[PDB]
Amino acid sequence: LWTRAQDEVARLKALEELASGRFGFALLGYVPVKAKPKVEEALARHKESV
Amino acid sequence: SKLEAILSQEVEAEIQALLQEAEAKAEAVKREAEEKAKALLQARERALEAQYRAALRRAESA
Repeated sequence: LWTRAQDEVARLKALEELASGRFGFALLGYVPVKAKPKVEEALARHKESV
Repeated sequence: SKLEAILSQEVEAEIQALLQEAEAKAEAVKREAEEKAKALLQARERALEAQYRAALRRAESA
C-alpha cells in the first residue's frame, strides 16, 4: 500500500508540472537516444500514438 | 491538427447539444403559451356565448 501510495502521489506531483492548452495539453521532456526504442514502444502503446 | 479538429468538434458538439436542449425547452414554452392562449380564448368564447344568451333572454323578457 505504501508503494502504491508513493506511485500515486508521484503521479499527482507530476500532474502539477504540466502545461495545458485550453482543453489541450503539451509537455516537453528529455530521454536518451539509446532509450528511444523503448520510449517509442511506449508511445505506440499509448491510446493514440500521439 | 487532428486533436485540434477533435477538440473544436467536441466543443461545437457540446454547444450544439446545449442549443438543442434549450431550443426544445423554448419550443415547449411556446407550446405551453399556445395552450394557455387557447384556454383563455375558450374562456372568452364561453363568456361571449353566455353574454349573447343573457342578452337574448333580457330581450325576450322585455
